[PDB]
Amino acid sequence: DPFADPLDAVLAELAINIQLPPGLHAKAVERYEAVRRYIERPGSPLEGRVACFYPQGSMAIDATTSTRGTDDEYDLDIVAEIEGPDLGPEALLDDLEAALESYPVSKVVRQTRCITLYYADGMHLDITPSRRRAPKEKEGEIPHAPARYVPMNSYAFGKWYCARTPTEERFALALNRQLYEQAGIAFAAADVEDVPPQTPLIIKSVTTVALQLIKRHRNIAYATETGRIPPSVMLSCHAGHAARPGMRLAEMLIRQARWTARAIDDAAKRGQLLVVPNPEFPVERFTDRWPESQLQQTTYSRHLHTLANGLEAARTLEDLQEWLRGQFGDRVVTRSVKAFNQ
Ligand SMILES: Nc1nc2c(ncn2[C@@H]2O[C@H](COP(=O)(O)OP(=O)(O)OP(=O)(O)O)[C@@H](O)[C@H]2O)c(=O)[nH]1
Ligand SMILES: [Mg+2]
Repeated sequence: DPFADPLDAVLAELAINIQLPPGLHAKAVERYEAVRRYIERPGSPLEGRVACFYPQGSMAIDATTSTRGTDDEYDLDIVAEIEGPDLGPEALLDDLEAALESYPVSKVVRQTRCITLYYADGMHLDITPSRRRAPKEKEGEIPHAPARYVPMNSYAFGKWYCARTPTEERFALALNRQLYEQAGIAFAAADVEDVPPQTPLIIKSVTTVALQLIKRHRNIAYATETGRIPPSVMLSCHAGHAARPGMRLAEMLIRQARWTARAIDDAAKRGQLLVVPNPEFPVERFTDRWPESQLQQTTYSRHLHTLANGLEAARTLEDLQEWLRGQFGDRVVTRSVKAFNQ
C-alpha cells in the first residue's frame, strides 16, 4: 500500500495536493475542443486550416501540476496543427492570434511561441500553432517570433513517455480514491480496467508522480525567477528514462533527482552543457533553451542533490516536515501532513 510507509505516504499526499483537481480535470478536454471550434468558425483566418488539435506537455502524460508560483492555477499546453500556405513563423502566430480575437476568456496574450488564454477559474491554455513537416506522427516545427521555426515532435514524445509508464494498479487505485475523496467524490473502482467513466484515473504511475514532485521542487526553487528555468520536457524525458516498475515513491523521487543531477555533473566536468535529445526525434534537443551557462546548470544540480540527499537521510518525522516545507512549499506540506495524520 502506497500509504503504509510514512515517507512514501506523505509524498503521496503531497502529490495529491498538487494535481489538477477532478472538477477542472473533467473540463480540460472540452475546453480546448471549444477553442478549436472557435478558430474553425466562419470568418476566422484559420477556417478550414486546422488539421488536428492535441495536448502536449503535462496534459499528454497525465502529469499536470499547479503552475509555478501558485498552488491553485494550472496551465495546459495544446498544439494546433495548421495547414495551407506557409508564409513564415511570425505570420503563423499572427493568424492564430487573429483567430482567437474576441474569444470569451479573461485575457488573451501573445507570446513568443504561442497564444495564452487565461480563464476565470484558473485553468489556462497555451495554444502553440505547428507546421507538419514529415509523415511521422507528428514531426514538424513550431514558430518562434529574428523569427524562426523550431523542429519538434511533442506528440511522439508524449506517446513514448506513456509507453514507459504503464498504469500501476494498486498505486493508482489508492491515490485516485484519495484524490477524489478530498474533492467530495466517491471513486469506486476495484480494477483499473473498469473505472467508472465519471471518475477516471488522474494519477497512473509512480514514475509520473515522482516527476510531478520533481517539477514542484523546481517550481519552488525558481518560484519568482524571471529568467529561464530548468525545462519540464527535459525533466519528463529523464523521468521516462528512469521509469522502473514496482519502485516505491521516495526511492523513485531520489532516483530521478540523481538522474538529472548526475547528467549535469558529467557535462559540467567537461566544461559542457547538458544535452538531452527527444527519444522520438533526436534532432530536437530538450536542452535547446536551457541551460545557457555553467552557473545555471550547476545551480540546479546542487538543488537536486540537496533534495535527493535529504530524502535519503529520511529513509535511513517532525524535523522532516519542516525540511519538506522548504522543498515543496509551506501551505501544501501543511495540508498533506494533516491528511497523513488521519
Ligand atoms: N525542445 C524543447 N521543447 C520545449 C521547451 N519548452 C517547452 N517545450 C515543449 O512544450 C511542451 C510544453 O512545455 P512545458 O509546459 O514546459 O512542459 P510540461 O510537461 O507541460 O511541464 P509543466 O507545465 O511544468 O507541468 C513540452 O512538452 C515540449 O514539448 C524547450 O525548452 N525545448
Ligand atoms: Mg506545461
